[PDB]
Amino acid sequence: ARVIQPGETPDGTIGRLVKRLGAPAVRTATRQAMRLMGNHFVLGETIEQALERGKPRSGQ
Amino acid sequence: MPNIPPPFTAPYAPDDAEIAARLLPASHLSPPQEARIHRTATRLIEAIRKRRLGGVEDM
Repeated sequence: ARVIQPGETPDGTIGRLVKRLGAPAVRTATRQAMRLMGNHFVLGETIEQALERGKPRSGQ
Repeated sequence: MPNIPPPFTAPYAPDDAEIAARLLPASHLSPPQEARIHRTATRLIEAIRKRRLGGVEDM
């Protein structure tokens, strides 16, 4: 948990995005990225985690 | 109590440049005035770009 001081120059890939689209649109875009990553990729810190996450219901 | 103004009759299509010669200098604002405007306006546009259903332009 950091503490973000106001008036920070928007830099970086995200800061440049924020300057261009505005912070609210970046949040919205990030939320969309979250549904894409969650729905279309089967990922984990290790292969075991990915595989467990990608499993079907049962006897299926 | 003042006089009822005469029927309106301003020149229909005066020269743009002469108008601009008046409006351009008068439009000047101090740095702090512009700073408030910039901030308010950025906040308005951020809200606009939040994205609600939409409007005709969106369609």
